[PDB]
Amino acid sequence: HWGYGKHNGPEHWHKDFPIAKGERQSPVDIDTHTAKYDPSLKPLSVSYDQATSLRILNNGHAFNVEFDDSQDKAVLKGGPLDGTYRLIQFHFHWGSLDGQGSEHTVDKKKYAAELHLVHWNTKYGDFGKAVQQPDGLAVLGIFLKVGSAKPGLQKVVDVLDSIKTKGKSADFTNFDPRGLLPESLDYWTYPGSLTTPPLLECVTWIVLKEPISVSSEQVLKFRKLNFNGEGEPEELMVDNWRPAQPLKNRQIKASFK
Ligand SMILES: NS(=O)(=O)c1cc2ccccc2s1
Ligand SMILES: NS(=O)(=O)c1cc2ccccc2s1
Ligand SMILES: [Zn+2]
Repeated sequence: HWGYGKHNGPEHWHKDFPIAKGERQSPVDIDTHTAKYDPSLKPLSVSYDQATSLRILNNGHAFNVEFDDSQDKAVLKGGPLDGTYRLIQFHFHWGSLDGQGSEHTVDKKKYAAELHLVHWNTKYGDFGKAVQQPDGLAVLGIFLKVGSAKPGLQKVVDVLDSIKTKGKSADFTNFDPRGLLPESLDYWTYPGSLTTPPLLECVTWIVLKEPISVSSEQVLKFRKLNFNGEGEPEELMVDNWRPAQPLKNRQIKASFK
């Protein structure tokens, strides 16, 4: 299977997932000078008032906080999007060190981690059908920098010792993902892909300009998770990010001047 090790990391993924070398791969470097302000972009609409978290899962590559997406209860709209996208899960990517971990970069700067809120276009009925479409998904990306704690993150960090290893899950109800957002919803957007296999080219990326602040202690607890299963040689879950991919003349658009 693919992963983030020496032998099965991002430079290997093309051998089983040839779209790895495609025309709309993610993540990318965001060259802030080349991204054009688009005054036709709308404010993003994040409506998470009724979000229903269910469970947290260590899938062997990250942890996913899963949501009940059987009704329109946590949706993203507006911004560059046509239509309504339902939140299905969020997860992060992070580094072994604070100097690396994010997947998108900004003028080649790497943040310590990046949060992805994954949503699917309700016109396609469910997530598995949406990932077959070029406008199937909208992923809201938020950078994390190390500084002051994010109080809304702490319930996620507190549960991680219960899902240390691959395949472990834990009930995770009543979690409010609004506590993970920054103040501003200014963003960049471009067309791209899932950043892990199967690397499908189905995502409208919406990357917020303003990072959130998490504490050193918060991110250290992410780095105590394991890629391995219980009873297996410990391999710390660190450096589960794909590096920036060729932009291939796509345009990155800014919502702000
Ligand atoms: N990264 S991958 O192309 O999916 C992959 C599968 C795989 C299996 C055994 C050893 C290395 C790799 S690399
Ligand atoms: N990292 S991501 O592009 O947000 C992502 C979401 C996602 C969902 C199902 C399977 C693979 C991936 S990879
Ligand atoms: Zn991701």
